[PDB]
Amino acid sequence: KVFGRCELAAAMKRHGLDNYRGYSLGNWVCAAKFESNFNTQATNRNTDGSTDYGILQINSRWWCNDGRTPGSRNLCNIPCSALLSSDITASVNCAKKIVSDGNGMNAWVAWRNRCKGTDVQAWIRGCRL
Repeated sequence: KVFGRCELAAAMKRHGLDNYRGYSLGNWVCAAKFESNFNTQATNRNTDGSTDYGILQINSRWWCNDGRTPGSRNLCNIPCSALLSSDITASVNCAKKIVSDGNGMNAWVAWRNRCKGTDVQAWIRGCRL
């Protein structure tokens, strides 16, 4: 599924991400934009043998089981395939754990490079939330 911008913002707000750990909704929409371009099916294989899955590009070394990543630890207790769903619930629930893991949103490389320190409120422009 490819979400519209405001569509995703409303879904993220429904799932409690607005101001979660002090990160405004715009931060989360910006992260998704540059991690996956709002595509739930996005996947990216890393050189280290892990893969990043779904709308928030969650990594298979630590967070989900894809059964092909050496030394993996499945800390969200889900198959990585669950992160490729149309429903963002599993991704959001796992993202709440990640953002609490001692690095804030710096866990998402694209957020750090393209969102951090910017006017992220622009990402919810036009949205009726």
